[PDB]
Amino acid sequence: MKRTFQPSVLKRNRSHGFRARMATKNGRQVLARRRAKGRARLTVS
Amino acid sequence: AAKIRRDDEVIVLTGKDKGKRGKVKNVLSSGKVIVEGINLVKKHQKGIVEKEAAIQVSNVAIFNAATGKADRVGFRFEDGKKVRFFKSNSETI
Amino acid sequence: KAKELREKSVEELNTELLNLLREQFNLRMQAASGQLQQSHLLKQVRRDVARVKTLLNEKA
Amino acid sequence: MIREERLLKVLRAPHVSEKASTAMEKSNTIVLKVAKDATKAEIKAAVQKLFEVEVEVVNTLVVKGKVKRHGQRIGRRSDWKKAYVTLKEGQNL
Amino acid sequence: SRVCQVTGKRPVTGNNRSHALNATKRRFLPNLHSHRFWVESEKRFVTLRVSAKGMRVIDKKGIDTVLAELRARGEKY
RNA sequence: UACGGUGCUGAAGCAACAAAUGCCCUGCUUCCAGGAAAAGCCUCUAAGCAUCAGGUAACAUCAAAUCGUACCCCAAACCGA
RNA sequence: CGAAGGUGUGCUGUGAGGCAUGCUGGAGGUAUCAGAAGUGCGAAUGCUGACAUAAGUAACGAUAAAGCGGGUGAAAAGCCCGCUCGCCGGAAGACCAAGGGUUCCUGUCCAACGUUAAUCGGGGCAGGGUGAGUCGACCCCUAAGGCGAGGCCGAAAGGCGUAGUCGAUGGGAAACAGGUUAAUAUUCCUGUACUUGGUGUUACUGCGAAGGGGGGACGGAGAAGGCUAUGUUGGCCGGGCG
RNA sequence: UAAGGUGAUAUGAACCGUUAUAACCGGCGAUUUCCGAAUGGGGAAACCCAGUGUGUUUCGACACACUAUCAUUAACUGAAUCCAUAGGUUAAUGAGGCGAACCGGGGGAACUGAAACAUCUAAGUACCCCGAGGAAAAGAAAUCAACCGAGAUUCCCCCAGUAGCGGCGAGCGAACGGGGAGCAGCCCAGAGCCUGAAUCAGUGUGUGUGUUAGUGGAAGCGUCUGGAAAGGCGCGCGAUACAGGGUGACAGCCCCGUACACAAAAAUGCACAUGCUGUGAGCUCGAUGAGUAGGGCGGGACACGUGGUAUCCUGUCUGAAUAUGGGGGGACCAUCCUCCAAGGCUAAAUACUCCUGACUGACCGAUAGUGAACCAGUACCGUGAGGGAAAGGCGAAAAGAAC
Ligand SMILES: [K+]
Ligand SMILES: [K+]
Ligand SMILES: [K+]
Ligand SMILES: [K+]
Ligand SMILES: [K+]
Ligand SMILES: [K+]
Ligand SMILES: [K+]
Ligand SMILES: [K+]
Ligand SMILES: [K+]
Ligand SMILES: [K+]
Ligand SMILES: [K+]
Ligand SMILES: [K+]
Ligand SMILES: [K+]
Ligand SMILES: [K+]
Ligand SMILES: [K+]
Ligand SMILES: [K+]
Ligand SMILES: [K+]
Ligand SMILES: [K+]
Ligand SMILES: [Mg+2]
Ligand SMILES: [Mg+2]
Ligand SMILES: [Mg+2]
Ligand SMILES: [Mg+2]
Ligand SMILES: [Mg+2]
Ligand SMILES: [Mg+2]
Ligand SMILES: [Mg+2]
Ligand SMILES: [Mg+2]
Ligand SMILES: [Mg+2]
Ligand SMILES: [Mg+2]
Ligand SMILES: [Mg+2]
Ligand SMILES: [Mg+2]
Ligand SMILES: [Mg+2]
Ligand SMILES: [Mg+2]
Ligand SMILES: [Mg+2]
Ligand SMILES: [Mg+2]
Ligand SMILES: [Mg+2]
Ligand SMILES: [Mg+2]
Ligand SMILES: [Mg+2]
Ligand SMILES: [Mg+2]
Ligand SMILES: [Mg+2]
Ligand SMILES: [Mg+2]
Ligand SMILES: [Mg+2]
Ligand SMILES: [Mg+2]
Ligand SMILES: [Mg+2]
Ligand SMILES: [Mg+2]
Ligand SMILES: [Mg+2]
Ligand SMILES: [Mg+2]
Ligand SMILES: [Mg+2]
Ligand SMILES: [Mg+2]
Ligand SMILES: [Mg+2]
Ligand SMILES: [Mg+2]
Ligand SMILES: [Mg+2]
Ligand SMILES: [Mg+2]
Ligand SMILES: [Mg+2]
Ligand SMILES: [Mg+2]
Ligand SMILES: [Mg+2]
Ligand SMILES: [Mg+2]
Ligand SMILES: [Mg+2]
Ligand SMILES: [Mg+2]
Ligand SMILES: [Mg+2]
Ligand SMILES: [Mg+2]
Ligand SMILES: [Mg+2]
Ligand SMILES: [Mg+2]
Ligand SMILES: [Mg+2]
Ligand SMILES: [Mg+2]
Ligand SMILES: [Mg+2]
Ligand SMILES: [Mg+2]
Ligand SMILES: [Mg+2]
Ligand SMILES: [Mg+2]
Ligand SMILES: [Mg+2]
Ligand SMILES: [Mg+2]
Ligand SMILES: [Mg+2]
Ligand SMILES: [Mg+2]
Ligand SMILES: [Mg+2]
Ligand SMILES: [Mg+2]
Repeated sequence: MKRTFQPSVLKRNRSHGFRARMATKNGRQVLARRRAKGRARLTVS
Repeated sequence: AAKIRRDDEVIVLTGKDKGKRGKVKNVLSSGKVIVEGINLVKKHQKGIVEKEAAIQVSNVAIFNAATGKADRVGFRFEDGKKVRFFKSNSETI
Repeated sequence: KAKELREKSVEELNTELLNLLREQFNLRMQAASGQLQQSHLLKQVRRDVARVKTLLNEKA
Repeated sequence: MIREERLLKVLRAPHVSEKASTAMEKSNTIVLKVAKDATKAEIKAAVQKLFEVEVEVVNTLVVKGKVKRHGQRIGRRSDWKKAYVTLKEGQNL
Repeated sequence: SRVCQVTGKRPVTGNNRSHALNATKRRFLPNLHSHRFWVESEKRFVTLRVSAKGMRVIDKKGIDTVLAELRARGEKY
């Protein structure tokens, strides 16, 4: 059966990538939270 | 500066080789020394080899050949340069 | 060897730099082939290039 | 024209393998490890200057580094650039 | 934004209060109007977005004095 | 033959018939529900340059970088622990 | 000359408990009288870890199917080689995109992984392997849509949008056959090609855009003719005489 | 500063060094790819693609630099449109982004409590947003008081769970006045006389005094048990040092320290000192913040829920007197007292800790203490925001078991 995750790198990057995060205040707050938590991987990029 | 140095004659204060004398072959940064003929171990080398194991530097004393005893080192400035001296008789090492 | 290199001119330092970079190339090729026993030479020449470049920058 | 400083950094090592040995004997082609950012023009110039041969053409590829376990920890070897440098007929490097 | 260029009047918040004293949040807006003011010194019309109150200020102080105040703030027109 | 695979050498190499959902066909016929855009490309001149630049053809010569390229891919390598 | 802890034994108090001591342990412990509490667990379908039970039970994942000989090996139903058998064949074959990322090839190993064994593996370890003017990306061009100098709007954050600028799933130059590696090949080699642009040489010559026009440039269905891919048969050539 | 050294797992290899260019430590420099505000344009972050100027070429090309946006200022230019203005280009200067709390401001819940619930509560809390600083804010009376007086602001202890507010329910909850910490006052709304006197900023340079490496630093032996002594026993010694750590069991005297005494080429905080630059004090005479105060309507803030409701803020409509005047004294009036709004600045006492050093604990000791003693915000899970573990101990020494 067709499951929910149907990977596409283009859609992944456009939806959740670094530049998508940087494009809005709320996306930049995601990056701020993840840097503050000390995440090794900030985004899907 | 270090009170015990490579090529010093020392006497063992502590351990199985207490009282034995030997020359400092090597000074380790761990605060240990290899002393010639002191603290021998039987290494099972992939033959059975006898070799010196490192001993704590505070378990050896500088040997004063004049008094024939373990001594303590102090430091003083003689003619600009820092020298070591035996505490027992105040003589420069 | 900075005291010796500091006596030279920009012309001479630039000559010395190319000599070292050529030496660095030859040692790299020797090391790759496995005909360099003396591995310590690689660091020596690398640090010598840094010294010459430092002094060229000081005179610049 | 490329500066000699640049040309002295682009060639890293000869690449030794069965394919490389066969390339030399059958097609007069030397296989080199080159700087990751080296262009075909730079490789050609560097080979002609430093090895004193005449180059017909340079083919290049990027070798992606292997993922490798050292103990438990995962690591990755670096990517590197390989150059197949075809020499002119009667050069004999 | 709904801001008087002369007075700086802007929307403020408060409550609607019912007879039963239910409070619901509301805004009070300024009575703003875009108006072309004759500037006889410059021989031209300047359009300002102004409250009716701001218009009374211009009548009292004169447009020259008001535009000088706008220049001091960095309020462009 | 190191039995995995190589080396060596190599004849004939034509015709008839059948034949696509492929090609001619971005065609033709027909219908109503009436069927992208922009560049490359061709052509026209404006300001401008004006026997200079530029255009056109042949000839010669040089250049064409960089990154991908293994392997699976209706699947034991992807989505389903 | 043996602390805490662990494990026995003996004695002892009305009880919570206490004392002594054998063995283990191998460096701590702490009277008394006071002082302070993360101070006492069997339950909360409590929480974490360990280990039972059912039980050597069910099951070992398509009922396409195996048999034998030889090899290697400590060991072979399963690996390799061979012969036979069976199964798919608009696929269970072949080539890709997407996605994955070394799984590819070679050597070596069999703990764990593989629902069994394993000498085998997409498993471990090491080494190798991806070669482009022409394939694709990048690139030029735009669609939906996105972003958007100024701008208009909005308590702030922001919203919308002009010029623009991005955005393929669409438009835009050019390479084929043969050979070759353990593993790449329209990329390497052989043979034979082609495209675009730069510079120069000769000739003739109105060139010039951010503008105009043309072109690119487009639907559904249906019909038939001409073809080729491809197949079949004959001829031809080589081999055969069961 | 030095007799050793080339960071770790982690040995080896090849070396460097031992009286001073080994290494190590500190000051000041140099170098500092690419992404990221990211700023030459673009972009699926760590990539793709330019323009312009210069310099160099082996004619193939190569190197370096600059080129974002906005604001302000200046120059040059420049429409409709005559002058002009808008607009355009260039230059200079500044900004941008990040950061744990504290701080000021713009917005602003609900669960909950009321034993239901709507007023009320929770609460101007959580949260979102803007802005700042080492603190911020506030601040020099249109303040209180009570006929006596006080004398800016802020913070602490009282006053007091009082007075009050309140479906007079649940709840909310002052001030006056007192005791303390700390203490500081000024300027413009303007001419004159007069010199540039006061004092705050930027840039110096001596003087100390700290910061960033360091230096010296006392005094123990014998014997017993033991694998080993620092333990027992004996007899000594230091102490402005018996803080603490280490060493084969528990060490004042073995080692590192500790008390104490010293130290800086260079950079640098601070405190005074005297320059230069700008800034102008003193004095007399004058001036004294208007779409404001006040009002009507709506709302909000005040402990104070519209109440008999003073006072403050203002969305809306209005609108004085301006010192022979005006504000306040809790409806309101009179009297008396007190203060001077509609301009501004201002240290200290106060708040906080991402971070650095030292020290401390009737705090934890691996299911505890951080989620994390360990390569943890990791593995792993999730499209993503986000969630999020487990896992410490050989020995004194590897002597880590040749054969
Ligand atoms: K390939
Ligand atoms: K694929
Ligand atoms: K015991
Ligand atoms: K006790
Ligand atoms: K339980
Ligand atoms: K069982
Ligand atoms: K089996
Ligand atoms: K290409
Ligand atoms: K490209
Ligand atoms: K027969
Ligand atoms: K409520
Ligand atoms: K209730
Ligand atoms: K003793
Ligand atoms: K010792
Ligand atoms: K001690
Ligand atoms: K009013
Ligand atoms: K009065
Ligand atoms: K935990
Ligand atoms: Mg080629
Ligand atoms: Mg390639
Ligand atoms: Mg409410
Ligand atoms: Mg069909
Ligand atoms: Mg392939
Ligand atoms: Mg205990
Ligand atoms: Mg017992
Ligand atoms: Mg308890
Ligand atoms: Mg229990
Ligand atoms: Mg119970
Ligand atoms: Mg069970
Ligand atoms: Mg049963
Ligand atoms: Mg059964
Ligand atoms: Mg069964
Ligand atoms: Mg099966
Ligand atoms: Mg068999
Ligand atoms: Mg089978
Ligand atoms: Mg078989
Ligand atoms: Mg692998
Ligand atoms: Mg394989
Ligand atoms: Mg098995
Ligand atoms: Mg077995
Ligand atoms: Mg494998
Ligand atoms: Mg193509
Ligand atoms: Mg568009
Ligand atoms: Mg928009
Ligand atoms: Mg804008
Ligand atoms: Mg485009
Ligand atoms: Mg496409
Ligand atoms: Mg293949
Ligand atoms: Mg059609
Ligand atoms: Mg045919
Ligand atoms: Mg025949
Ligand atoms: Mg950008
Ligand atoms: Mg950029
Ligand atoms: Mg672009
Ligand atoms: Mg209730
Ligand atoms: Mg600051
Ligand atoms: Mg302040
Ligand atoms: Mg009085
Ligand atoms: Mg010292
Ligand atoms: Mg001492
Ligand atoms: Mg012990
Ligand atoms: Mg006044
Ligand atoms: Mg008033
Ligand atoms: Mg009013
Ligand atoms: Mg009133
Ligand atoms: Mg009112
Ligand atoms: Mg009200
Ligand atoms: Mg009442
Ligand atoms: Mg009154
Ligand atoms: Mg007021
Ligand atoms: Mg824990
Ligand atoms: Mg434990
Ligand atoms: Mg994931
Ligand atoms: Mg240990």
